[PDB]
Amino acid sequence: MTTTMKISIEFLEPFRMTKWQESTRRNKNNKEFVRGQAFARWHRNKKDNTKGRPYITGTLLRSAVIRSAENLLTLSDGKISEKTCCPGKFDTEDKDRLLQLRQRSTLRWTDKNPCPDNAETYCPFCELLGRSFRIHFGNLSLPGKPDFDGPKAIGSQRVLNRVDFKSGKAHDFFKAYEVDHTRFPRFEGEITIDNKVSAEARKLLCDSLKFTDRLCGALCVIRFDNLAEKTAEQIISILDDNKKTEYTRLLADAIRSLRRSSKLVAGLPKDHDGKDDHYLWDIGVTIRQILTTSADTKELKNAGKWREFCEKLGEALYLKSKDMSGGLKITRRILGDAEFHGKPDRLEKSRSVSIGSVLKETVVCGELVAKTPFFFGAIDEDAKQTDLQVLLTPDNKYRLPRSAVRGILRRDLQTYFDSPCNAELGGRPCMCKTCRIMRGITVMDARSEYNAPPEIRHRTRINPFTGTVAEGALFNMEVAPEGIVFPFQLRYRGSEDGLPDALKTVLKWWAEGQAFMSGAASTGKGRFRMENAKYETLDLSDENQRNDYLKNWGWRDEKGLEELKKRLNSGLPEPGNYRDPKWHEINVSIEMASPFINGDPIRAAVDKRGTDVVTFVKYKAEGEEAKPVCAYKAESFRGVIRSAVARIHMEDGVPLTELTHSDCECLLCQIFGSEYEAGKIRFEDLVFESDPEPVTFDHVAIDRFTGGAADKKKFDDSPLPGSPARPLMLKGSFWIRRDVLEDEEYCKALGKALADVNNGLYPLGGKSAIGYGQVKSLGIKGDDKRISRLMNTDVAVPEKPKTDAEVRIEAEKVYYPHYFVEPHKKVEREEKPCGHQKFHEGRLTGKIRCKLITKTPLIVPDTSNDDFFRYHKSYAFFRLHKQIMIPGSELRGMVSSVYETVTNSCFRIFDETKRLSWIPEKARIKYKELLRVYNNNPQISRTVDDRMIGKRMSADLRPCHGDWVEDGDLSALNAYPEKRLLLRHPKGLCPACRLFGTGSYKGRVRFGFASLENDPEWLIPGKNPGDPFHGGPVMLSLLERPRPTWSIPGSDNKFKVPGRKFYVHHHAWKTIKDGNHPTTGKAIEQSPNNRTVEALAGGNSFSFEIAFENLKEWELGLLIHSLQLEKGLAHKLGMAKSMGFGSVEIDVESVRLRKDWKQWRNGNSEIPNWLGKGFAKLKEWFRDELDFIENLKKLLWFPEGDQAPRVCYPMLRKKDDPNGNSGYEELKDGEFKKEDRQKKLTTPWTPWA
Amino acid sequence: NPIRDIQDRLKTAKFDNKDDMMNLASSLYKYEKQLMDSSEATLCQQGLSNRPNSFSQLSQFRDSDQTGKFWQNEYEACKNFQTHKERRETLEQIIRFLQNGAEEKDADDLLLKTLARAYFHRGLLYRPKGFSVPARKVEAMKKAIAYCEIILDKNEEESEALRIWLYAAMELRRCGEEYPENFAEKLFYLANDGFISELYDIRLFLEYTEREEDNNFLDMILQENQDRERLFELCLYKARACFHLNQLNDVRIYGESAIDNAPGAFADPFWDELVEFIRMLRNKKSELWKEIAIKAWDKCREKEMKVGNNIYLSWYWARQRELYDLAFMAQDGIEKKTRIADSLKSRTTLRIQELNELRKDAHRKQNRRLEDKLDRIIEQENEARDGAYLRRNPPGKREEIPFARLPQNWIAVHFYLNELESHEGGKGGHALIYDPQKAEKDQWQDKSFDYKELHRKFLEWQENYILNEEGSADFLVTLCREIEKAMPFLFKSEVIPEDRPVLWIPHGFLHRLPLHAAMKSSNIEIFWERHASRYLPAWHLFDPAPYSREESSTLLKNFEEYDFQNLENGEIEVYAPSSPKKVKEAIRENPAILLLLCHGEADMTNPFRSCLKLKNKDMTIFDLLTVEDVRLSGSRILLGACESDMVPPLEFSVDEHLSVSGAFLSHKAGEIVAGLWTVDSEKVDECYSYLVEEKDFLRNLQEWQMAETENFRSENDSSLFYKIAPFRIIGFPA
RNA sequence: UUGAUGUCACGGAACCUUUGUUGUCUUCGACAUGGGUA
Ligand SMILES: [Zn+2]
Ligand SMILES: [Zn+2]
Ligand SMILES: [Zn+2]
Ligand SMILES: [Zn+2]
Repeated sequence: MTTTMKISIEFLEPFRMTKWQESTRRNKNNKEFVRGQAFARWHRNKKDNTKGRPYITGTLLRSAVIRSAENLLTLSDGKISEKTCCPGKFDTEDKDRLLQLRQRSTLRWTDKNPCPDNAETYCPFCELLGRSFRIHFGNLSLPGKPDFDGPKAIGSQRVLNRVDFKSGKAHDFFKAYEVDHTRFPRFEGEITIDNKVSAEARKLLCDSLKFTDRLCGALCVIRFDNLAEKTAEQIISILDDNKKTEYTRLLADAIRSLRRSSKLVAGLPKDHDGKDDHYLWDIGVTIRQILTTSADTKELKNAGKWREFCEKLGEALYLKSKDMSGGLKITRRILGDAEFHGKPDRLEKSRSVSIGSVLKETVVCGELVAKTPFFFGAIDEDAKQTDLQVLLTPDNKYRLPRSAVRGILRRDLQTYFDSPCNAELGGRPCMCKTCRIMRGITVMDARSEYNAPPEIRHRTRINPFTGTVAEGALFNMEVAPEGIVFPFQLRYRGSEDGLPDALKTVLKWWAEGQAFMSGAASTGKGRFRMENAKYETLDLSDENQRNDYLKNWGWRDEKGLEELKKRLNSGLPEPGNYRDPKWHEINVSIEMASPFINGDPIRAAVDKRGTDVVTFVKYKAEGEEAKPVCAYKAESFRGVIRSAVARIHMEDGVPLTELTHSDCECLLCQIFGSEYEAGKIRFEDLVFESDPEPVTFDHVAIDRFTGGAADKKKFDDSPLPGSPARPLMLKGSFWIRRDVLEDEEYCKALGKALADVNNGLYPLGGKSAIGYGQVKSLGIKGDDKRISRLMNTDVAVPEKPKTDAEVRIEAEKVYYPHYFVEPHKKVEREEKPCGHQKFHEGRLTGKIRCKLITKTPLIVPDTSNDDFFRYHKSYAFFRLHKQIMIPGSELRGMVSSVYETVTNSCFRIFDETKRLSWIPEKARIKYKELLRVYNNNPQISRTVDDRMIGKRMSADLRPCHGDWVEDGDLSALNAYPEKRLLLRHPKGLCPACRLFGTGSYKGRVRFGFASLENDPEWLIPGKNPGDPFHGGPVMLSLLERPRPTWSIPGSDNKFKVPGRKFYVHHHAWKTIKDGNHPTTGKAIEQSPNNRTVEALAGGNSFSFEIAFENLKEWELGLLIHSLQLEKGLAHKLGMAKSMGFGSVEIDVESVRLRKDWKQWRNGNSEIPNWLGKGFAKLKEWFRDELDFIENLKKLLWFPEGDQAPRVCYPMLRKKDDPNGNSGYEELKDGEFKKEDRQKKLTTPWTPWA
Repeated sequence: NPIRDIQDRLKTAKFDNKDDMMNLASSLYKYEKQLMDSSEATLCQQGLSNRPNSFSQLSQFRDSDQTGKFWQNEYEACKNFQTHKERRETLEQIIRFLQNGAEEKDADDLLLKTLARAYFHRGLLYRPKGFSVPARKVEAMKKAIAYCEIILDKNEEESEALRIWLYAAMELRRCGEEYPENFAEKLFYLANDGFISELYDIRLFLEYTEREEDNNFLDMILQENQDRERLFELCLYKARACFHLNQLNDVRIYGESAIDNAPGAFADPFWDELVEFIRMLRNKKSELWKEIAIKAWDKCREKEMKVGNNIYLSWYWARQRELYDLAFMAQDGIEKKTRIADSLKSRTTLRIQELNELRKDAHRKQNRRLEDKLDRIIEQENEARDGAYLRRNPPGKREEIPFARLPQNWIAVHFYLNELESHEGGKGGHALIYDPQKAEKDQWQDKSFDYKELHRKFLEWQENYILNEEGSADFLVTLCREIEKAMPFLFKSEVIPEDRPVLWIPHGFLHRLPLHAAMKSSNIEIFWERHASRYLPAWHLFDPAPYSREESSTLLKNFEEYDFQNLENGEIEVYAPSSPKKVKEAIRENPAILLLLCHGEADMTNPFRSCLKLKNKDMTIFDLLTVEDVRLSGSRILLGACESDMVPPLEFSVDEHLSVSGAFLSHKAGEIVAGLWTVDSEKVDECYSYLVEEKDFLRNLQEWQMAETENFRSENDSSLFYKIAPFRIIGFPA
């Protein structure tokens, strides 16, 4: 007869499981099977399919109970009630029949030999072992025995690596399943007894069952008593039909990013006008309508349904778009498979040790607060859209794995002890300090209440040569937010009085805020801090305390943890032998006196504002909410600092920027890490010391021939504003190891790099060509003056020479506002421009201080508000933080035009596709483009030209990197990479494109903002006499687009582009100051077609900065000439140039050069040399064919005193002038004939009346 | 430039010819790869002339249309570089570019073969990390076998595919992994096919004939030419073939040729093949493995690096111990066996990482004479890996001390643990004794014993001592009883006569045992009651010298827990604030008696990184070795607790470690006194006071041991015997 | 759905390397219509 006993086990954590294997492979020679012995098992209903349920074998429970019984017996000195216990028997003559042997050291509590092999009585321990079935352990199965399709229906597989200590990289790993305890929390079985077991043995069994604390890798308590496919298909069909197949990836990214909330669909951006005509969301029904109805549907109303729907659409679109490539397909995730399992030896020696009767358990409880974003890598093989992914629970909650926590504890203990452990898997246990301490530690698995979707950041790689992004270098990474709090618990069972000193020191390090616990630590990810720590000690050697512990199960369920936390004490023990941390914090303060931007196209497309470029923002977890804040990316900061370090150092004569750095041991690799090593410096994000909102700036591209705005994307950006009076303060910190700080060479390298960055040579952020991201100063603190040590004549400039231009101005004749400058027919191109990888010898790097002075009322309108003075529009002068300013883009364009004309470069900006006007494929396209002329105009048939405007000029003078104007469509070769070579020039880049850059090459000149240096002098007094900072309004006349048909009369082949348009200087603004018309003399009346502006007067003075690098002597000589032209010449700037407004003059006042990383020199005593070298270079290119130079000087000749030329456009007819001048109608059949028009318009300062 | 080449190819293009299409595709792929990697060629900013014609030709070519041929040519371009780093990075690039193309379902045989060969070569190029082969290597071979298997699923008799499959299988067998499936059947398909004249297929043919008993190919194998660079491979294969043909004289001659002409680095597979051949000959009962093994050991023993006097360095090899086990069993003369055993003692073997670390330390210490040799060794070992596959073969001794130098009133005892013999079920232990006052023919004896139980008891005692420290005196007593029971010949009085001090030279774990404190089974007698004792790490350190002349003393202490009464308030000078500077001054002072009572910390990875804990500084033993102008000849040193502190736990029974004892032996120190485990402060004070009070050290130690063992035996106190036990003397002055 | 005198798997951190960068003046004067006439 027998007696049964029900058993139930309830896990408090997820438990691991092993995969199914065939009975033939189920043997002792299979490494995978041997390794997967301590986990659960999967049972298949039939071996054809994977349908089945999991279970746990009774042998594992028997082994755990035996271990617990041994622990209890050594605690109790070998007594249960009244009977002493022999040490048992663990010796077998036939070892080959045992699947697994024992490697650990058996516990010892007595000196008596085991019982005889054949005897009529046995001790309770021997009876429990089964040396006389006495105790039979059954299998544990789920209640009711349900069936699931497979193992993946209840859990997911995860990779678990081993990290080398000295280097910091993992070389092998293994895989296992994981089942969450929330869904599968309990199992049940039975234990049978042979009805002859002693009461002492039964008591020992019960105590061991209560003492057993974990099983299957988890803590336990044992008690005995489908529209996504359709929508994707519709979107793909619409995109294919509309031929917009190049936006598939961007659309997929946007649709994926919409998963945060369904309210984002209602606030999608619109075009500039404000109607629903976006370039992305209105391609078609339309994509906007499709998304609207999808969000409208009741079944997608739920948030989780919407989230999975968005993820599915993103994945489907990504897979659809992936196959459109037509070149080599690279793969970055490669050569990582290094699966490895331990090999337990079978010839291990048997040992026995006595640990003693003293045992204490120390409980520690607290929290873990995330101070920075963290990343726990866990990539799913099915989700291919994102490269790097984070670990989440089935209910979409963040997780803090016990494996990671234990690994970080082991690493910190090794760091404290200063003794790496070289133990290997298999064999008897290691017996070093770290392993001994870690054998008695227990840690729990935590999770957070916050369950928002992760935020994803994009990363790229920069080509050090061309200065642009590398080709096919783009990847993205999921990042969890900051401010999440995880519960923390830690138990240490050991014989020491309290915790060890090493553990105390490590806990103190964690408390001080140095718990670097997660991956991607180079970019400042995963810094935690322990707070609200509590601790206590429990003495298990005492009889009453041991009985209470056994009765209460050690307080591991929540119902016992609640009372334990009440019993806990607040504080933490101080260590005896404290050792300082291995990392040091360096504070960073940056002052910026200009705008700032950090682009993000995904947010640019998703945000409600229709701006093309937006700044990066990150979210912070405030409880269970989010709060965006503007910041600067640690990745970008690290890249800038690394480039600064690399560009000034060489290895065996080779700059470090040129090396491959794969399997390298250079200074850069040793400092910043490599693929085979880990870095020694960690950068974190920087946050501004305020909450400034973004502003909006808009731009436009000017055609060089017509002089109007080219038909380009009118673009705008959203930088964070800055000013000299209100700079931007940026703060943060970075961490550095102690050995690097001790190394003098590394300190010197970092100091040199930081000094160069502080001197103003490395801007931060994008769009730096127009003065964005100019660092005013940089300083650091908290280094004991070891890196900041290295971060530490004015002759009068020559005056300009007098001009030689000579122009005769009669006081009877009327002139024409603008004339064309015909260029030379020779452009000096070069295939290979200078590189950006170093500071080349023989070239100059420095700064230029300019000084602009006004000579005529200047107008630079502020287009943010078009109704300033009250349909009729109004504008005000450009201001920023209540400070009058001139943007750098205007000055850049103004200087670039003159430089291009001087050097005889290509037409930098041009509209090649425009077709003028006055069966084969040629005839039909001419007919299709004719109807839009009729159907769209503000005001016998047209004479459509048979060739585009790009074919009407010399091929040498066209833009270097232009458009396709020849017959045939390049749309066929969209996928193939050879398309670009059919657009570039065969000979290289002209001098203008070399200096100012192009789409595939970075420029070498940067223009800063300009600030007014005095109280303004307005043209008209303002409304308030007491307010001198605001001016009055002035009404201008009508403004209209240019007409290219005036300069190109007929369609005959002898008519070509005449040259570059330029405006002359005159004093017609006097009549505009009054109400009179420039030409008719009548009063100007208000109308919705004209505008009102606020204008300055003459005498105002501005000042700005120009920075240059790697410029030859002749290049710098011509640049200075283009600024300070002559004594008697002037530029044109601003708006309404035709009416006389906006003539300025620039005066250079200082030039500073760079000699080395520390010493700068004043270069004012070398301007004559550079000017001479510049003119010599022009002579060799053009010996005596220099006529475009003098024609330019004629147009820029500012009239002196005792001269008042009359300049104005003609009227249409002789019947509409009080002055009786000529008109356009009679001028055409007059002196301005079709066969003589181009000659007249090319001669500067020629009269028409 | 790539653009210029593309223009040249486009100028002369025929849409019916093939070579133009292959050339155009190759140029386009070259340009695209150059765009992929951020090279200096990206600075070119030109286009293609004759735009309409070029566009038409490009459109027609792309509408009409190999990758495999281009990547093959890239592979043979990679296969003749000079630097393993260049080869490795190029192979990474090739594999990364070929992944997706091979993963495409309609992949071609050339493409798959190229990828498989690239995987095999990259697997061959992997470097070691620790005590076991990397897993990435094994996964690379598995990938190569998978690619060959998918090729062979469709096609049947691909020669190159079958050869690559067999190469991968043989390399897997060379690693720990066992053979794949169908190995015999494939080896049988290639045997039936034909006979190739290649060194790197002769191994496969040798395996086939040795398996299936077919000696047809042996004639062709033996009739190969002798106008190659890897002559040793031909010699070894010819020896194997002649052994199959019973031409034993030719086998012998090829044996001496192969042993005489051998490479330097052990990374070459030639050494492993030689060891396998020797083991096969021994198993097959052919009595010439003895001579082959003796010659192989004689050639192999000379590869070592000399750092510091009386200290040598070597690079780790797995089968060196087995080869030294095979030579020891082969040898017959007792003196020659003693020499073979002594060839292993007092030697340090390190790995690539340890060599790199010590090179970095030498660079920081400005030692060109050592850094250059380390770089030579490292680059040789790195480069000598794939020499067999790539058909390349890049290119001292020490004096022997006669055994007659021992005095007339001493006995020498050597030890050696034969792991292979023990694994064979025999008695692995060997005690080799020598006796100066006997006949010249009968001056040597060979005694054998078993050490498994002794090793088990030592491990148990070590675990207990690490756990509870002083609660293992009974375990130490059991260990001593086990020593006496396992080596009973020490107490027979016919092997070791009375009034004859013994000189122990242990090997393996026997260094950390108190052989001078063996207890014989309440009448108990101790070993030291009959004879004195000395120790030496190895026999080749034997160099008697006189003592010093000047009289002085020096004490260097960093021990605040205990104040040594007699040592401090006595005759010797006291320097409580002992810094590294004063330590160096003391070593350079050449005193008569020197003491060093400080702490230390071991290092399990790098033995040279073990530190002595001084005031605000840590002085490694390597720093002690590299000191200029050291004068310690004929001087005694009493040491302290640091020597026992900085000893790592033992893992393998045949392991050895260097310590401050060896460091001071390198300085020709007269004598060293130190304990085996943690000594007691008061006993240290008493013993060192007696030692400095009298002059002779052996007599002092014997008298002290008798004086305190009387008190021990008066009550049978194991706890006291634990304190008496750890004391020994190292060295042999005049 | 385990087998029994022998399971340190809480014996192993998915770790390590890559600047969303580059190019652009918020600029501005000649017509519009189909036929007219015969
Ligand atoms: Zn018993
Ligand atoms: Zn360890
Ligand atoms: Zn490098
Ligand atoms: Zn150009």
